[PDB]
Amino acid sequence: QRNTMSKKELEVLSQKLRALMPYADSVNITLMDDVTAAGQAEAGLKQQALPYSRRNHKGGVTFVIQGALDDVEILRARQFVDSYYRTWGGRYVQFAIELKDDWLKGRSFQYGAEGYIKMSPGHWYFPSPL
Amino acid sequence: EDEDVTFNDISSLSKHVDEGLDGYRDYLIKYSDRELVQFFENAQLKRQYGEETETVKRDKDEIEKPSIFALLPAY
Repeated sequence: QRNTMSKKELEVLSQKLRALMPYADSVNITLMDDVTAAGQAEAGLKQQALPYSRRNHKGGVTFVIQGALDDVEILRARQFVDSYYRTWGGRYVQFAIELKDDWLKGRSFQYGAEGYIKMSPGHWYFPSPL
Repeated sequence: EDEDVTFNDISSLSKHVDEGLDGYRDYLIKYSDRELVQFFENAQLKRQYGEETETVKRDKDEIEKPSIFALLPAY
């Protein structure tokens, strides 16, 4: 989808790659599907049962994995991502992994569009919509 | 000694009296040590079976809350 070239241009590209690689006899160019790539990524995360969020951009997909993961989860995730990267590389799909503590450190809060954080009984923060 | 106001109700009188002791209450709270004061406060109330753990530490302008009957021994 994201490349627009003629057959002649592709051949020229092939020949220039062949000039960069003096040990190769020819370079075969194959067209792959972005939807396939993204789908195999999401299928792998479901198969590993990891919690995640997905974000789409004009030229990429980002999977955000964040929170208090357990050591089994961290092991599985590291193995899966390491396998995927070796197949598809890192240009199109990115995996963001973030260990972090529970949100707002165990204060209580009102999470509507008019939310606020209790600092302590008798003390309101009103920092941002939550 | 000012008779300048006369009192509509229990709470109005009670507050008028209370606000008079603060000159003394200040002097006691200047020199006692708050951790006792709080310990006694929590003790004369029967609260949570008299002593329990606190996960969180949160200070609530405790200077104006504390009863004189709590302040005196600490001093």
